Amino acid sequence: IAKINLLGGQAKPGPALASVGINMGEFTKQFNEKTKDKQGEMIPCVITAYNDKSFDFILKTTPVSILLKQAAKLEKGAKNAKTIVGKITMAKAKEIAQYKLVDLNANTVEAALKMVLGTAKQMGIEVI
Amino acid sequence: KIGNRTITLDPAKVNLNFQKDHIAVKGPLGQIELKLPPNLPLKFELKDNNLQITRNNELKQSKIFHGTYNALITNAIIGVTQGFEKKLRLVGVGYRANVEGETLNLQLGYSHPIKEKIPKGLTVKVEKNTEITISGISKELVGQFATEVRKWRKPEPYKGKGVLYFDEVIVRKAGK
Amino acid sequence: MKVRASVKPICKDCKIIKRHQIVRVICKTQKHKQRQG
Amino acid sequence: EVTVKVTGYTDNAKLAVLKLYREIAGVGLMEAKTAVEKLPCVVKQDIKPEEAEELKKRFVEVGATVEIK
Amino acid sequence: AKKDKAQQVADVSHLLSTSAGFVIFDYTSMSAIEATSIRKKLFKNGSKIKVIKNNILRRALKAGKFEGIDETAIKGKLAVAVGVNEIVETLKAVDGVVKAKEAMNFVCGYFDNRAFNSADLEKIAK
Amino acid sequence: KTGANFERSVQSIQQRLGVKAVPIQLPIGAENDFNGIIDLIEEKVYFFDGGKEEKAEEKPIPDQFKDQVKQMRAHLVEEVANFDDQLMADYLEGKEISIADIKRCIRKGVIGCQFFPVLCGSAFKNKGIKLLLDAVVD
RNA sequence: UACUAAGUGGAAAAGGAUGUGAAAGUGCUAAAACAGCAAGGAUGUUGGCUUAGAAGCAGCCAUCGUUUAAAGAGUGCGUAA
Repeated sequence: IAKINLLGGQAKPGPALASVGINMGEFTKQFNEKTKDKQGEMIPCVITAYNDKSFDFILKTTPVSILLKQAAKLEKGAKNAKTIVGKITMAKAKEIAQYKLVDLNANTVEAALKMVLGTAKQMGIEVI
Repeated sequence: KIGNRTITLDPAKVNLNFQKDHIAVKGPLGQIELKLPPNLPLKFELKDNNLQITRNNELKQSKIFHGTYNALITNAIIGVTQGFEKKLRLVGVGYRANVEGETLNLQLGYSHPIKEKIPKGLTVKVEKNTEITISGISKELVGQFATEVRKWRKPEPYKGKGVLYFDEVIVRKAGK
Repeated sequence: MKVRASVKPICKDCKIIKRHQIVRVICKTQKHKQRQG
Repeated sequence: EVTVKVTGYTDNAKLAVLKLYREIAGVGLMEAKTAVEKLPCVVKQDIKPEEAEELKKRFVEVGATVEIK
Repeated sequence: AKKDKAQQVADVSHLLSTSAGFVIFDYTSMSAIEATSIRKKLFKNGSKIKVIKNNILRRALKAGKFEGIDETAIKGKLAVAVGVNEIVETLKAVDGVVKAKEAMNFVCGYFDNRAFNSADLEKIAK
Repeated sequence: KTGANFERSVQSIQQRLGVKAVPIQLPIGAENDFNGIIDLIEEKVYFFDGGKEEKAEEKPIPDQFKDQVKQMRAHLVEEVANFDDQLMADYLEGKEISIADIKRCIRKGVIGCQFFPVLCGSAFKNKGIKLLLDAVVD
């Protein structure tokens, strides 16, 4: 199998969803509708075995450290915490917290906020 | 340590005679005598449906030997109870295997017929002309047989063509 | 292996042993296998 | 699940049922040749009722006493 | 030394005695994925799931108004499924964790102490 | 040579191409001793003449190989039966497809690319060129 | 009596040696740790920059959040990611 950091629209590139046992386009048509509500930054995608692969496909929450960079209005910051240049706003912070709450091993929103700030120190943003 | 461990004994299926020179495990597959040093100072306490062997003498050799012979007695008991089997996969397009009676023949790039010595006491089978199956009732003989088989043509470090143990991690160098 | 005069465990598997009274290092890293330590 | 059964042949009309089986099942000469030669042959397995009745109409338009079981 | 194990035996004994629904079961290992999933089901419920020392669980069930001398001291990964707050929520968590695995061997403990059933326990739990 | 086979031929002709090469020739000798051919349209043939070949030493279909040739004959007539469906009917009534019809159907299957015969031969003991040319003419 | 299995005696150097027995300080376990294994050993995360997706792991780092018995952007392997 293979987990990919796939796109939100087309999923054509990558020899990991094209041939794991399933045909590309007949799942791509599902990808355009199951992920059209999960667009934005590159969203994770996990493949599994139904028979070998045709169903049972769900998307994990987006890796919010480059979506967190986009919350800082950024694509490249640094490799370590640096001077403050962006700020994840109230609505963005709360929706990211509730977004990660189910992906994480955590139970509380405060653990989500600790999560978001914990990867926030790789580009140099403070998660409020 | 396995000195702390205990060996579950089968005193009715495999008679375990603790002759220090030749520990005799006698089961349905005959009787194999592990040749240990004559009159070992080590004591091999054989209880009923239980075994425990310790270092009666206190030395590095005896400290080695207690665990050595604990594992050895385990191997001997299970080998004379069911037997030991080793599978060798001669994965090659020009390398083949065969058995004539109890002679294991190899087919190399050689134009030379190849045979293979056995630490006898084992049966070697090649039903499909590519796999070698060694059955035996002594682990040392089986292992030496496998070593003597693999020293004919080990799989090439560059391509997996040779007599693997089916899990032999071949070192990979580059020449192309 | 190659003849040396001092064995150094430059690999984690470099077991300093004595085969036929020849002191060598046996290890997975065949590059580091030597002799006569 | 229902499977199509090409058991009978209206006036022994295996004539075209070879050809239709070949074109619709994507099988070689072997499969149709050895299957629709005999009555109890399992031409298809685990097919949905819609595709089963499509096979029904095809097999009867080329001529065969076909059953759905 | 063994004194440390002794007071922490006592601590887990109090922990098992105070709780009413404490249904601990070994099931051929408990996964960190399983712990994650079951604790998400327990979100906010400050109760924990773990596998811990056999002696301490032994005397915890022994001192938890039950018997655990060898019932929950053997068989590898002895999962500790205890509950906090509402007895209802405890029972629901126990039933959910039983349904988490393929077919779980009811090992030790019970809801409200002193087990009389093993199949009705899964029925009371749900 | 050391490493050749017949199953290798019919499997490589498929994994490389996949054209359903129907083996009308069964090589007597398949690894480093190819000196004979077992034919379906013709009879079995050996080759006593290494190097330069002039004679196709044909041999009949004996009791030890009647079933060996018969299984592949059924193999071939099960394809040939689909063409000229009167052959299919004949297979209902158990009549083996005539060799002339087999030859015409193989001619159609090579000029129409339906199925081709995969013959066998050698080039270092130089065996298997007689029936090669025979099938080429056929 | 403590030691040796090198005949060390009865040759030996820089250097190197998970050298033998014994012994001085440092821990748990005795309830059964530790070792191998039954096995859980996870999670954001393909975090980004370069490198194509090297992005658990061509390489760098903030490596912090969390479920916990345990966890590491992983001991690493496998890797196109």
